[PDB]
Parts: sequence; structure tokens; C-alpha cells
Amino acid sequence: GTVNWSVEDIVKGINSNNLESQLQATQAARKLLSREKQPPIDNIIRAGLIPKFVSFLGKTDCSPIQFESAWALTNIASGTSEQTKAVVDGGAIPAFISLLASPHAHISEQAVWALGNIAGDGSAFRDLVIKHGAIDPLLALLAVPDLSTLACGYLRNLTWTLSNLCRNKNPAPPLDAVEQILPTLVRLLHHNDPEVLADSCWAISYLTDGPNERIEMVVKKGVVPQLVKLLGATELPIVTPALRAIGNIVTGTDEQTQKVIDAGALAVFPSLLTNPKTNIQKEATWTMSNITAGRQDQIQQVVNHGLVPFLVGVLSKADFKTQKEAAWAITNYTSGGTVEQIVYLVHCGIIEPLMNLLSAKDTKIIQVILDAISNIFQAAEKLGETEKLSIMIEECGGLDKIEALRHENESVYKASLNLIEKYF
Amino acid sequence: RKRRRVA
Ligand code: NA
Repeated sequence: GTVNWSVEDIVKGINSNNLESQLQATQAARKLLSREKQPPIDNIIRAGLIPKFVSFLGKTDCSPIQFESAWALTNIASGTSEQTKAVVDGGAIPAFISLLASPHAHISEQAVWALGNIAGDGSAFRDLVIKHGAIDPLLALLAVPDLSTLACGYLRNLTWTLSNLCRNKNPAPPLDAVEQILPTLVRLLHHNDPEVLADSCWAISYLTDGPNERIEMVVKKGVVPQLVKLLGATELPIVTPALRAIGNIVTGTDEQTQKVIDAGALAVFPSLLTNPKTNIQKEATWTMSNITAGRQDQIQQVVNHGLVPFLVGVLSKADFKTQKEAAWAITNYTSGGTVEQIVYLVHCGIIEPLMNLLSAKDTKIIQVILDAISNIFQAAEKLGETEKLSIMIEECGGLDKIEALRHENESVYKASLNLIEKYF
Repeated sequence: RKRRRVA
């Protein structure tokens, strides 16, 4: 009976002084905004219904109109920043935070979902949700001995809504709010459900994308081992965020990078660097480039896990983006490595696939590959084997490539002839 | 990310 109503009819019912008539129009509004295609969000906003829906959130004696109003307002906030702003401008945020204490779980869950859409718009509405005090009652819903006693969808919505209060930068989430949520976010990272685990890895990915002090807050909570275990999940939905967070922790200090290597992450990279998903390969090759930029003992740990042959293979065959992250991992390694390590890279077969990428267009990769050729030729000078390296490059067809490196970029043809003249 | 509740 509340199916395919007109907006004028929903307006006539909500404009009535009958809460039961207002409930049937608020349910007809939810049904139109829950339709699979072209939800009429703008027509409902132009009708002036958000204010009446926000007052219906306060109707404790009509739990049905509160649920229907929360669903309708959740779907308007699901749309454009403009549509989410019309919900926040109706006074919705305080009203959704009261509904978090609803004895009805279906109404409390819709208030969680709504808040998630408001905070997901951006940092300003994320920070206004946090200012209106949403965190304490969100975290109170998860204050249970066993998260397994809560409904799957309820925990999945609460975990996605907490993820959105940990998301967006400029500004980044408030440090006090991040330290109030992390303890509960860690409990959800140890949960059995895969959607809760995926949205909990994304939240740690958002909190790790930032200055080293933000990375430290998370690494002090002891999550790196659980993130390294979720990096080995068979579910790409959990591996994609677990890798981003491990990758964002190796942007920090060599001591933070050393917690990842200590948790055993280098043992999963053989499969992440051979991953059928191009994003996982590229993201994992980028994580390897920030590990090769660290200490010589950390570069030796990469060598011990057998990852150099795997980086020679991403350089041999992979999406050019992954191959550019591999050139960067080889130049960082050849920059901070010992000579014993640089000669191991040439023994693993780095010369041919590195040189074959000098026939590419990007000047950035050409400047990176020629910066690694010099570092290797400098290690060869310290061993008196530059001639052998020159002959090896000549046979792979590299001197020919560097000879052609007649280029627009100066540093390119400058370094090219700095190497052609000095070693060839 | 935002999520519309459908059906
Ligand atoms: Na050599």
C-alpha cells in the first residue's frame, strides 16, 4: 500500500496531523529512495521533507517512524555532498546520535549507517560527527565480551561506520578520537567475519596514511603481526587493505619498518609480487621499494627471504606501473646496499630487464634505471670488475640503449654520456 | 564511500 507513491502524496501524508498517516508516507518515501535505480533524492529534498524526517527521528513512542525516517535520511545522505549536507543542515546528526541508544537494534543500526554516510562525505562532516559526541555511544554498542554474540550485519555496519570516522585527510581524524577508537578497532581486526576484517584493515590503512606519529599510535597497539596474518588471507578484499596498511607503516622510520620484517611480512611477498591482481603486485612492489630504502640489515633480510629474484621478475614482466615501482626498489637497494648485495642483484639477473626498460618513454624510469646502473658500476669499480659489467651490458643491448639516451631531458643524456664515457 | 540501503 506504500508502493509507488507520488511525492505530492508523501507530502500530503507527512503534512497531516496523524502520526500513522505520517508513518505510511515516511515508509512510501523510504521505498522510493530504496529503489534499485534513480532514487528521487532531489525531488524528496525539493519537497521540504528532511526537516519532518529529522523530527520523526525523535518519536520514541513511534519506533516505526524513527526506523523509516532513519532509512530515508540514510539514503539521501548516500548521495552527493550536497544531498548529505541537506541531511546535516536538518539537524540530523544529534538526532542520529540519540538513536544510537535505541532499545530497538534495527533503529540503532540505521542510525549507525546514517552517521557513516555523513562522516564519509569528508573530514569536515566526519569531524562534526565526532564533535557532536558520536564515538562514545558507537563504541558502547561493541562493549561486549564476545563480538560473536552481535548480529553479523550490525557489526559490519558499525565497523564500516568506525572506518569512516578514521578516513580522509586535510584534516586527518582527531588524535584523541583515533586513540579512543583504536582499542575497539583492534578487537574487530581479530574478528572471524571477512567483511568486518576488510573494513577494519581499511581503517588501519587510513590511520597509517600520515605522519610517522600516526603510524606509531597503531604500531604501539600491536596490530602489525595481525596485519601480516591478514596479508596471507585468500580473500583479496582483506589482502588489498592489509597490504596498504603494511605499505603505509614502511613509509615511516626504519624502526617501524623493522616491526613489519620482525612480524614476518617478507615471507608473504613472494606471492604478493606474483599476485594475479595488478594492484596487489604494484602495491607490494611499492612496499618493497620502501623496504630497500631502509638499513643494510633490512636489505639483507630482503635478500634472505629470496625477494630479489622476485623483483627481477616484476622488472621482467608486469604492468609498467609495477615495473616503475620495481626500478625504484632496485635504485633504493643499489643506493643504500653493500657491494656484496649489489653484486648479488647482478647475479640474480637484474642487468637485462633493467636495460630493456630504458627503451620505454617515461623519463622518470629512465633517470631511475640510469641512477641504479651508476650505483652498480661504482660497486664494480670497488671490485675491479667494471669491464665485465660493461661487456655484460653490451651483450644485453644496453650500451646501444644508453647511446640513444638524444633525449629532451638534460639529466638523462647527461648521466647517459657520464656512464658511456666513464665505463664504456 | 557512502552506502544506500536498498530493498
Ligand atoms: Na660484476
